[PDB]
Amino acid sequence: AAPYPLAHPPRLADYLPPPPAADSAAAVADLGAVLEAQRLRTPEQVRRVRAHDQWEDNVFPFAGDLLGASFDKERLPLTRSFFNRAQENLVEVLMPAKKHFARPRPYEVTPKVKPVLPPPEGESYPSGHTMDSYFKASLLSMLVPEHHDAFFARAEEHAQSRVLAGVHFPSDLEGGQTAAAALVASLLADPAVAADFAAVREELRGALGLPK
Repeated sequence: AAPYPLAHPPRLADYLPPPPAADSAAAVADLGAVLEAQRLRTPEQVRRVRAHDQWEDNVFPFAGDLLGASFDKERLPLTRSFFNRAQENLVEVLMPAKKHFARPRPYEVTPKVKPVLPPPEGESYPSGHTMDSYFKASLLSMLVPEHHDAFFARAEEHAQSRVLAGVHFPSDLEGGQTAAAALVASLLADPAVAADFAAVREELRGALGLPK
């Protein structure tokens, strides 16, 4: 699916701080938090996080148990399109940011860190999974304000899952959170995108039989 033809997407580096410096107190807490999560994680927590999250219609698994059985991929063509197209806009701004900040992953600072997701090479900051999670919660909360907290608590479950997994530092989650906002604001300022989103609102609220 194709990104929305954004004219001026955000350069995330202008929106985020640098990650902690290797020698900083922040860097020690970051690794602490990742090691503490490794100690505490259970085999069932580890199994659940390794469950394959397919990327195509990922908003459906993200909020299906929150919204009803009415939230059907196959019954919501506009919603399903909008989320796949904006996902690719997410990926277009995220790649440059990762590459730019070039942060070493937890398990590249010490080999004490045994990641349980297949570990990528460097480019730890920001977390694109955290960015995508808060991105969906932000859009879904605009469309269905009635479940705002349920969406944002789900975004936090997904975000932490990456620390528990050992592929991200808490500060990586913090950068993904900030990035999601910049993207949502950039994207929804485009009037053709604002119009597709106004249509998604009618499809989705309609399907869940909600008013206004």
